[PDB]
Amino acid sequence: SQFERGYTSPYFVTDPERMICEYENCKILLVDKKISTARDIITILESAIRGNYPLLIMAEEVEQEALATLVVNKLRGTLKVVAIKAPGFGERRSSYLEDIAILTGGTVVRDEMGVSLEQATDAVLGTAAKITITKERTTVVGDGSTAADVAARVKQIRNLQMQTDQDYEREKLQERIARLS
Repeated sequence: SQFERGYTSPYFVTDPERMICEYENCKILLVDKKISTARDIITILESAIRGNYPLLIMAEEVEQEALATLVVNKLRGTLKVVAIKAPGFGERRSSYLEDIAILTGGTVVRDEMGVSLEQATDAVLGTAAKITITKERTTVVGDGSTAADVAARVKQIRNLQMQTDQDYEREKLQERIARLS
């Protein structure tokens, strides 16, 4: 699972010489809307701190206010956190976030559909064996806990492949299968 979104602040790096952020046994917050302030996700941040978990946040955007709070807490050593923009745009962005939720055992937090952001708990968090974030790219390695779910999602993407005969879209779908494989 690799795609072309990088860290939203260079202060999130863990290796300043290489300019990369690397964490193991990392919690994953997937949000299909924007995060405007840290108040929006304070319950989630508290949970990550209570469990001493690194946290990767993927959102439509993490706005300036929230980003500044995350950076100050990271610099102080309070929070091991990194934020990226969710990959893609529109419906594709939503599809990719759901792929990553399935890989990591997380739950996409949506606008209106399901639990809202301010009332989301740590139950929505996915978990990854390893994440590596560079200036331009994100890699998520799953921890193998969702093998059946990922298998089913791959078959589902193949059925979507059968429901389109536009080659370009068949190809984007095959790339999603590769990223889940």
